[PDB]
Amino acid sequence: TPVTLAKVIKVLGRTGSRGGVTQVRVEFLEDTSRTIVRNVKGPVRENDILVLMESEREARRLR
Amino acid sequence: MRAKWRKKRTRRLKRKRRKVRARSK
Amino acid sequence: AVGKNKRLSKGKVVDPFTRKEWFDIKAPSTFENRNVGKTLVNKSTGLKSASDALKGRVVEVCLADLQGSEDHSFRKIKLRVDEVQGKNLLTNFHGMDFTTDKLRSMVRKWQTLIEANVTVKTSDDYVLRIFAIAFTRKQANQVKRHSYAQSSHIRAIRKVISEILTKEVQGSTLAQLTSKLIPEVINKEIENATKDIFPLQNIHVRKVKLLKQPKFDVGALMALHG
Amino acid sequence: SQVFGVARIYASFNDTFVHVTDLSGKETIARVTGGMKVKADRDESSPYAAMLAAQDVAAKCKEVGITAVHVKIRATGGTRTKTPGPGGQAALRALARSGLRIGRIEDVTPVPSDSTRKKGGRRGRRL
Amino acid sequence: PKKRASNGRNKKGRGHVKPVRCVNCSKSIPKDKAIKRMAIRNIVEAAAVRDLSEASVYPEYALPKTYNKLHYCVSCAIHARIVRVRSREDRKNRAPP
RNA sequence: UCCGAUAUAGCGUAACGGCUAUCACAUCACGCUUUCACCGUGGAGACCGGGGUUCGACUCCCCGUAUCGGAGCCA
RNA sequence: AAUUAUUGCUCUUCAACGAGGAAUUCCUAGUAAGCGCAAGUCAUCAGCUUGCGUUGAUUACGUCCCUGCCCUUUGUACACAC
RNA sequence: GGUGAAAUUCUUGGAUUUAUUGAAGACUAACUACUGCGAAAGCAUUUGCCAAGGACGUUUUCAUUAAUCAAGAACGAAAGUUAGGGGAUCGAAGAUGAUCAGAUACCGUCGUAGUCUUAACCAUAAACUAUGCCGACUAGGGAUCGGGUGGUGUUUUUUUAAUGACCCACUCGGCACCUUACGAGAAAUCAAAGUCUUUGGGUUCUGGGGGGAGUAUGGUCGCAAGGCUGAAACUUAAAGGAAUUG
Repeated sequence: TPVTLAKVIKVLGRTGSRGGVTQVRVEFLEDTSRTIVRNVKGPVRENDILVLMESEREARRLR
Repeated sequence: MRAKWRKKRTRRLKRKRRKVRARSK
Repeated sequence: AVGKNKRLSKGKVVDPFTRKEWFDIKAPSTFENRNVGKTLVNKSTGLKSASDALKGRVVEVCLADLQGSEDHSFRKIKLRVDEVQGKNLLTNFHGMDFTTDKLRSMVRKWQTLIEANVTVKTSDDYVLRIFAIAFTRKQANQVKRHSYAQSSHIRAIRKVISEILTKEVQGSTLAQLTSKLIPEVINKEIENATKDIFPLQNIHVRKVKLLKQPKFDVGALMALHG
Repeated sequence: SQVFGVARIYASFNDTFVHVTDLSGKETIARVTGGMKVKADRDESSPYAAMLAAQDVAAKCKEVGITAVHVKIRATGGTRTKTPGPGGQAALRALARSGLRIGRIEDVTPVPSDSTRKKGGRRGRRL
Repeated sequence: PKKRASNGRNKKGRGHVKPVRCVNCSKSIPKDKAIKRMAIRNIVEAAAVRDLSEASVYPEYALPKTYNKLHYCVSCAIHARIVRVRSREDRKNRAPP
């Protein structure tokens, strides 16, 4: 059971058609200096730690 | 309205005045 | 869409895969990997003679698979079954082709595309139509953005390329010509002749097709498969 | 070490065709279209219908002896749109899950050298 | 009154352009007046590269793309969330976004 | 006379002997639109007739009814 | 002046309702929701309304996806102005 | 299969689909551009032949042979007409399925004439840059196409040269584009639509408020369809242009 604990360093902003998805630049707790962006459903602050069942899914960026 | 169809309508009437007149000469 | 058929019969079950037998395609000797694939055919019944229905199949296989290395990744190669015996049916060269995505990648605007074809025959009575494609390139330190050709270089380039293809085919019957396209040696020869006319990057030549064949010459085919 | 077939996915509008054949292409296996899995006459080209159709092709491959496939994606081509339909991707997406091994994906949409004519007239299809 | 200097198109010195057909409604439209847009996407899609590569022999071989050039008529282009409308001053702008 | 075929909601249509039987149209109502159209949601409506087989017939056999096609005629 | 019971009280009678389909209303903190009280209309009659207090959560702290409206651009042969 | 949804349609006689071929006719994609040639209409596959053309270079020749043009003449998209060939796609007409209050329309499926070619007519178009042709002058700027000139410039041949492709500078001719307004215009806009009340470089054609009307009649051309020329009676105070606010 691969479980990864990832702590966020930046809240990019809300996204989605109905504005229910948040974009976050999140760092991994272990094996630092390699990060990913993940869609988040609920409310998140800076430096909050998440739980993942997939480590390197790069969510699309609106830019 | 359209000038295209008043040209077409007149041309079709040019035929009639030309065909009814041939019945005389 | 399911319950839509009004009438199924104009007038008004046994599974077929248990009746079929598997073979393995053999590539000619001028290829790194003889193993190609696997086909299907019914048993050789008393009237169908399923060995006959398997005679004329044409299978196309990528050149990267044949040569192993992925450098020749696009390079589609067509192989035609000529003789079947002992369930290791033997195939011969039938033509080479380019993938669509490779051909579309090369064609970009603000540059001139050059095409040239010939109908030169080989020494073994084979008749082919060699196709050649080339693209003008922007020389280093250039300022202007398009670098088109002047429609007289193209005629000279096309004359040069057509002369090269005809000469490079006459003398090469099937084997050395097939081993001429694999190492990309003809195109290197084309660049050398046309490097004094115009730069002409991307001289990947083109697909090649067969037009007609002489008598079977079964012994010639067996010379390849060892 | 692998038994390879050809997917030959033809996903136009109003329907989607997926049917795997032998390498030579003369022996076909389990042709199922998008209009066989849903009864709408409108969702034939839907991605959901192609997902169900792709699984049936992939399922029947296992009992035949096909373990890997070569994908040949196709649009209508000719003088028509030449763009893949809505169900083209789902059909390719779905059969990867069943266990088939993919290799040499290639687009086989027939493209003309400025062929005969496109239906619709000079003024197009007025809507 | 005149709305554009080129007035719809790019015909200066030709007199005739040999029209091409639209892709959505198949309407005749001169090639210069056409609104050509190039669509070059991956064959599968941007976010589906795992499942193909996860079950792919010939690992990460090419992941090739589809190339095709699209021609629309003015009616079809405007209706398709494209070049739709610009203000009188911004109509003169020719550079792409 | 024989042979063969057809016969289920107001119309059309298909039936595994483990259910007085699905559907689209027509309507009953409720909906969604300024409004009118498209679209959605729960019902009522049905095996040509009569017998036999069968733990169980629309469905399997017999007869008749109406229709259709092809074949033959010494009171 | 109560007969088509004005209302209150007693006894008996003890019906649908087993949480409600397609849809649709209100709502960001003492707010929603539960509960009741005063006044209004009143000679009598609250299942209504206007206010008031008791107990008192969850979930947002955003978006233009649906709906509504505003501004700008755009077209007009309207100006009593679609 | 088709559509927003369907149905007409083809399907157990195997439709759609896959593979190997074969035939026919049309077309010339991507390259393809604020790019080229032509008097315009127009012209985009290779090659061979024939004749033609602009620009450039020129210390070659003639010598005013020139510009614009009533009359007259050549060419002239598409559609259409006559006669053969071809007749694959699309498809005026027509037939059908829908939609609709109606739908002989838009949408779907068929489908003749046509679409292609040879010989001959037609003589029209928003045939538009809605801007006649020739000549001179008036502000800058970069890009590009063709020719030419110069630079120990770059790259490749045989490091080397002549070359070919590039870079820089100049010049002629061309398709154009950007900024500004001494200037013009009613304005939109215009390097011409400027050098027009401070009104005159040469020349051809056309217009005189709106309808009737490019109609009637007469000619002339055409196989025809129609082309060119072209009124009057009568009627009317507005039509129209460009911009501004709603």
